[PDB]
Amino acid sequence: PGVTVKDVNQQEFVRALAAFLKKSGKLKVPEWVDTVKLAKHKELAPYDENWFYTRAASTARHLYLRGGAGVGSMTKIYGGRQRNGVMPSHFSRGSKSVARRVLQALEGLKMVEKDQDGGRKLTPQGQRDLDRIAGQVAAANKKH
Amino acid sequence: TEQMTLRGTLKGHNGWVTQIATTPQFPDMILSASRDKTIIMWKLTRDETNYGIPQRALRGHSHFVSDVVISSDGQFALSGSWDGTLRLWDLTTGTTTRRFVGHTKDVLSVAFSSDNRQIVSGSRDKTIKLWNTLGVCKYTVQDESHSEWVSCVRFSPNSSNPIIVSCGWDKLVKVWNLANCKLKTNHIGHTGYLNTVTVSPDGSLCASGGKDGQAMLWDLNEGKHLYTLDGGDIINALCFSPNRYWLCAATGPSIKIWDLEGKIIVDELKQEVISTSSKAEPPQCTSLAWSADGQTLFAGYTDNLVRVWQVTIG
Amino acid sequence: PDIKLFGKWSTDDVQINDISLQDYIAVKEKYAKYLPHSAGRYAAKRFRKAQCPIVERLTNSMMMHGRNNGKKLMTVRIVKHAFEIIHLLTGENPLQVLVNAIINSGPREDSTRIGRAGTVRRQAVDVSPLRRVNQAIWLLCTGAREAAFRNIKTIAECLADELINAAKGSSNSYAIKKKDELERVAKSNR
Amino acid sequence: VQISKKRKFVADGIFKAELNEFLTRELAEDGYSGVEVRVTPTRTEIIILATRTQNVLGEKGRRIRELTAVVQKRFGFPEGSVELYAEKVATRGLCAIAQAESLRYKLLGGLAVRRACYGVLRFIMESGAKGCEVVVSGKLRGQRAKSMKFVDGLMIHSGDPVNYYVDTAVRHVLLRQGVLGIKVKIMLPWDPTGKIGPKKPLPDHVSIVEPKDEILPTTPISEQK
Amino acid sequence: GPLQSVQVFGRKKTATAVAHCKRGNGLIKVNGRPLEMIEPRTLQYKLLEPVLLLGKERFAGVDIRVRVKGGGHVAQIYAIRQSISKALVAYYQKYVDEASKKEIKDILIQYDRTLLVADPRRCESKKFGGPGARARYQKSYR
Amino acid sequence: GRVRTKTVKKAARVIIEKYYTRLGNDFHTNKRVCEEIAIIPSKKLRNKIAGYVTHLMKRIQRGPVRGISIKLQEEERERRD
Amino acid sequence: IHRIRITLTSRNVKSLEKVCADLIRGAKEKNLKVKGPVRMPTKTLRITTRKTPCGEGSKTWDRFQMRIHKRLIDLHSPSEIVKQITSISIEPGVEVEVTIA
RNA sequence: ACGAGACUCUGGCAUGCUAACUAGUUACGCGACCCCCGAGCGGUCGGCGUCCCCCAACUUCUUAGAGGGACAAGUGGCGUU
RNA sequence: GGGCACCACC
Ligand SMILES: [Mg+2]
Ligand SMILES: [Mg+2]
Ligand SMILES: [Mg+2]
Ligand SMILES: [Mg+2]
Ligand SMILES: [Mg+2]
Ligand SMILES: [Mg+2]
Ligand SMILES: [Mg+2]
Ligand SMILES: [Mg+2]
Ligand SMILES: [Mg+2]
Repeated sequence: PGVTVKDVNQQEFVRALAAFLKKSGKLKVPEWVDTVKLAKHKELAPYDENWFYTRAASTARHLYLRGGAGVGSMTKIYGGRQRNGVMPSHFSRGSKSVARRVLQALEGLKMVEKDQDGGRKLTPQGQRDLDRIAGQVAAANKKH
Repeated sequence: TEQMTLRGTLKGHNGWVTQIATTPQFPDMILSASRDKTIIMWKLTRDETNYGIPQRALRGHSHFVSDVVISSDGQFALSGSWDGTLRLWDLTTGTTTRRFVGHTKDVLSVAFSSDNRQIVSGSRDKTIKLWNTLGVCKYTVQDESHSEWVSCVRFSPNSSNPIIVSCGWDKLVKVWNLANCKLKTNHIGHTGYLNTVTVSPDGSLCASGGKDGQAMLWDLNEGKHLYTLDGGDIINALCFSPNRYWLCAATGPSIKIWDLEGKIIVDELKQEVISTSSKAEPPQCTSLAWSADGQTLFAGYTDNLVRVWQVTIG
Repeated sequence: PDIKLFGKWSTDDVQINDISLQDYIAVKEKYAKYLPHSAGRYAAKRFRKAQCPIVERLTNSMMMHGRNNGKKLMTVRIVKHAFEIIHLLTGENPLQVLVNAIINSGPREDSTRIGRAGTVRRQAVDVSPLRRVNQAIWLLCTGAREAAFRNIKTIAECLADELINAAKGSSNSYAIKKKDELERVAKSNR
Repeated sequence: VQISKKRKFVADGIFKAELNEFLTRELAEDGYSGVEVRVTPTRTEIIILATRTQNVLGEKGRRIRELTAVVQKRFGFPEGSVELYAEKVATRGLCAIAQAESLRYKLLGGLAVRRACYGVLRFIMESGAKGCEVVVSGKLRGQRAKSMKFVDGLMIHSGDPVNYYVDTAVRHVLLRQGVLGIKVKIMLPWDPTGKIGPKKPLPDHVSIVEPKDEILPTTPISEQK
Repeated sequence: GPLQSVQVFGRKKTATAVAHCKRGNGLIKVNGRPLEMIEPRTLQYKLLEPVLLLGKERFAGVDIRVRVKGGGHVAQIYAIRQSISKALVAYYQKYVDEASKKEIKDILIQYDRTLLVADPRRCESKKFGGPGARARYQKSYR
Repeated sequence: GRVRTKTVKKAARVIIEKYYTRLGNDFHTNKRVCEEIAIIPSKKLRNKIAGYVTHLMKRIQRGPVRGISIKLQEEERERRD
Repeated sequence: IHRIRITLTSRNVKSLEKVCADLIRGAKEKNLKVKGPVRMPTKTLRITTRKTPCGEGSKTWDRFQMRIHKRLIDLHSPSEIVKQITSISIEPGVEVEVTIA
């Protein structure tokens, strides 16, 4: 009876993992987090000031599900639609300097490591942490 | 003085029932081939609601299934189809154990030997092929077997020299000698194409029929024409009673029983009550088989049904 | 087992009081489904849409205008919320409310036009039951749509109010007014 | 390096098209019919189909020895990989290109349009074709242009069988007062072999065989042999 | 304990879902995730319909794992339903009697025929002169 | 519409005239005989011809047809008349 | 003994399949081990153009299409036998490439 | 007789055939993680072997060849039947 | 006076 990541709801898992990363306090946060927007198709900066932890949690979860993703892959993952005035909308990618710093910060926690083929993947410690978080989420969901 | 009464009906098919096979080893099971590309194994309950229910469906044929025959021990089954291939199935698991390839047209008839070591098959390719169990065509016959399609091929279950009898759409009944595979006898008496040929359990008499509607009885060991019995429109199936010395012919709307000693009709089997449906043609009787017990006839019809007739003695 | 719409609204207690419309409203046992979403081919043949469940017909007719074409998940959610609101407001089965609203909203006598492009003259005719159901659904959806526009009020609340008023027979609803005016003009064109 | 398969096939097609155009312009006078390129890793062979090979060969083979030179100069592949051959067409009456050239040169010599067109039509029909059509368009008589049409036999227009049952040729001839246009269509006969016609029949032609004589049976006879 | 299993597929416009059904205890998963975690959850009942119609008793002896690919979200859900139903029917046909298969097939077909028979509809090609297959560009006079 | 062009009707009538003995009321046996005797370069055309042959055979069994006449039918009508 | 791959590229399928069958039969007559022929996905080149040489009339378009078919055959054998069987294989319209991996 | 139809390409069906490390599935080994209250013939894995000395089978899913399949054929009405 | 067509209407 062991809970894995795929068993629980993904949004609640992301919330719980972001809370765990914030409470840990060992994550490295850039200085410009409060003055930048996450992509060129965004109009405003993110509403949540603790958005870096949420993005790090999402990146860790994605590396859990599909390993070997680089900066370009993460940039494509978080890209979205761009509306440009009186012209038709088009797909647009995210900011590379945010994805790169999220990956570097996760590597600083010994949760993400360089992949032999290329890109980054999860360490056994990161997988253990994610499975523990999934178990906590499942227990909280069942108890209430 | 026996009356044949309809006992029940088996409904599992979606197409014309084409052949019915029985076996002495297992009286409680029947095997029926049909035009829905499926061979149904029927388990007989003899209950109130249903005389029998389907047990397993053998489905590996892409086209219609024409003929089906069980082995001596009732453990394997053989089948020919319109896709040009023969299939050998294990009845225990219902899985195809062997496939016979080599015919370029529809395989109309297939027959097992008396020892289950030789297999014969006639095709619309005007070709008769002889195979072994492993699936290798040991001998094909292009020696002027027939100028037209080969309808039925059967073995002779007699202690004497093994014989294979075939009927053609060229109005001919040919008799070939086994283990040498040479033409031994020709029979030219019919006016029209032939459908079925059968052999008596003694191995002495054979019956042939077709569109002309006359069942002609020939002598196998001597090689002469013996008798001719008039019947209905088209003779689809001919069978011999294993223990009663009878000849049962399957005509379109009805089934006729002849006593070979008296040449007198014993019974005619047909039923339809609805007056509105009289305009439409009654379903034809395609296939015919005797249970080894000798008391039940199984008749397969165009109506996608299998009807059982029970003998009542008086 | 028992099949309840959205898992909580049963169909056994619902009954249709109009003999004419019994054959064209599909709410009963063999038409009981869990969701108003089946991806069926009901437009392939004539009269086949009488076999489509009436909740799914409302859902199909709620995907207007062109800015809402094809968005059927949002429409299913809207119908679900509207049924919840109807149950809270009235206290009865929202399927019965929908059936009553459709029965009351369908015009019974119409007027057919013979018009030279400017001037038009008309003659009173009867309406088949299928057209009654179609026009009732169209009127209800149009009323809810016009109520929700440029107003701080959810589309589900407006749909619930329209359905409740139509089932009650009140003239506060768009469909009742439209039916009354159509029947008045038909009466005057006899 | 190497190029992709798409580019390779398009390049082969373009080379064949340019070779055909050059050979047409060079050998129109000799009844040039077609060109067939067979590519072998040893040498690339080119077969020239024309009505008469004597003019293509020239005296002592000079002219053909010239052509295989310029081709090598044009497309640039190395010497010794080029070899041209001349083969006469099996039946010249069933080729629309050769008939169009023949009509063009008859008109160029000053013959009457009607006489030459009827002669070409008669030759095509005598060769064994199902049918033929010849259209000549231009300033045949006067300042106003018109079109003359000569048809004979059968002819199909629509469908897929037009692709392999009809042979078409369009040509231009420059006369003193301007250009005339020539169109020739020939409908090939059905041939079980692929020599002078399509192998497959027309889709809607059904040939029902005559049944053979059968002896009426009278008495059951058993024959043993 | 013989190794008895069946793999059956189901299709929607471009979506294909293949279900592997073997002897087991009652596990049913899609891409490794439970049935209740598949999105969108608006159409969750469409995914639970075969289980609700047949009950957990008939699924209590098999493990089913589905792999989905292609199409959109709704098409993938409708493919998963059909794959589950057809896989259960094919398993009952081979490793149980024909009567149970007949009962299950009748129950499934009465509720919805698309649980066992695929929908042939596919997108129609665009023709030049208009935005799509049927629509044409706006014509003008004078 | 499902009207048959004169090609199918002519081919079916000629087949019934020449091979009345070999035909019957079964579409599949008829379509197997047609490819045996006739040369149809299309599968759809052969199916159409066989499907009209079956309809014509049923009509003949019901009674005389305005068009083709079978030698056996003529000889039988001689005995009838 | 080499692992040798034969790649066949053609524009029509009848000639390509005839050549593939000839190669398979020839190789198997020498009691050799053959894998394939494995058929790659067909390639479809498309060119859509306007019919009119000018810009007048209804806007009508021609859709020209070219299809390329590709086959693979694997053989465990020495070079000499492969060339023996390949020499016959020369066919008009089929490009045959022999490589040693 | 031409045109229309027929014809060619295309989209739907095949657990039947042919055969694939430039497509996969399943199974079996190795490994990572979770549950020591059920630790297991347990769950997740787009993590690594299984063709190339020897270390698995098979085409359901993917590709593309050969064939099948539908004809207003079956039933009931309406039609000059 | 009839027949047809969402480049006609309903
Ligand atoms: Mg995105
Ligand atoms: Mg904008
Ligand atoms: Mg509002
Ligand atoms: Mg034509
Ligand atoms: Mg046409
Ligand atoms: Mg589209
Ligand atoms: Mg569109
Ligand atoms: Mg396959
Ligand atoms: Mg309008």
